[PDB]
Amino acid sequence: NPNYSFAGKTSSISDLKEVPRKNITLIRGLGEVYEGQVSGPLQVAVKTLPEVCSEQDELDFLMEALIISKFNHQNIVRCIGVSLQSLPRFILLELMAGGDLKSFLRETRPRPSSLAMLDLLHVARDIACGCQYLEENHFIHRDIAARNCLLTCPGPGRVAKIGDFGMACAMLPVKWMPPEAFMEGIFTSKTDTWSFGVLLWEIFSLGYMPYPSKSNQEVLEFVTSGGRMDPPKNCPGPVYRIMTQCWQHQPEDRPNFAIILERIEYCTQDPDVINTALPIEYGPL
Ligand SMILES: Cc1cc(-c2cc(NC(=O)c3ccc(CN4CCN(C)CC4)cc3)[nH]n2)ccc1NC(=O)Nc1cc(C(C)C)on1
Repeated sequence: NPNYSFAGKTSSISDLKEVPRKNITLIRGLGEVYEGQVSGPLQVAVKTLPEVCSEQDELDFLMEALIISKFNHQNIVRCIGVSLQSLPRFILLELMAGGDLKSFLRETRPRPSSLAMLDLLHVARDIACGCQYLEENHFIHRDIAARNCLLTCPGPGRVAKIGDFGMACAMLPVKWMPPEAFMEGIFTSKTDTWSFGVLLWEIFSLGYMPYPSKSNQEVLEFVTSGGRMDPPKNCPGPVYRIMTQCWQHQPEDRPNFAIILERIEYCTQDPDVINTALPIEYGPL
């Protein structure tokens, strides 16, 4: 893994707060990830390591906790502690009651105001802010997507944060990847930029699958030939232009996350943008 060597040399297991297993109670499944409680109270999410695992999974498990623990930013999910001295091993994580962003967008689509344009911009700003922090600390996420963004709560005042559920040829998330990534296996900060562009499309489409009527191979050929997605329905021009900038063919021509963040912020300052109405579905279609 491209992150393990640096994290291992610059972060210690002693930095991880071991919580006695007796003080951890699992409450309910969430998706393995459980809602748990630490007392004897703190509300947490709990990732488990299956007892039947390799010594590589043992490493992967430890490294997840070490890598998360190296970060300190409001738009990046926290590692609360661990319980590695008991089986099955636990990682204690910031509980995000809002759930994943993709599910949130789909379930909160305006149906005959659940969401407004400014709400989408704030989510995009939140994630862009976290990505800038990651970039500034030379961390390449490699799987920026709505499925890996979490929300603190559903109502107003919600905060979006970057995480990684770790789900990542047939397995490559091609629809979120720039050409140099799915052709050459090159990953940089500018490949995260491309992915963020796709995430923006997910947000303002209100949770649609990217390249809606296309398979992965069709997207592969589409993108390599210069093809790009159309704007989501009712998407403001200034927002779409951020997307198309993120999708410049050469990484040198893509903006960094400082610039992306500035441009998102400019959009929130534009009444014509934030007063734009999101589309409404109508059941019978
Ligand atoms: C693995 C995992 C899960 C959570 C989590 C899930 C929930 N919550 C849920 O999963 C959930 C919550 C509520 C609901 C219910 N819904 C919400 C309310 N609705 C009304 C109904 C649906 C469903 C699922 N909280 N915390 C947090 C962190 C991690 N691990 C990582 O992020 N690892 C990283 C990170 C990085 C970065 C690159 C540094 O690198 N590796």
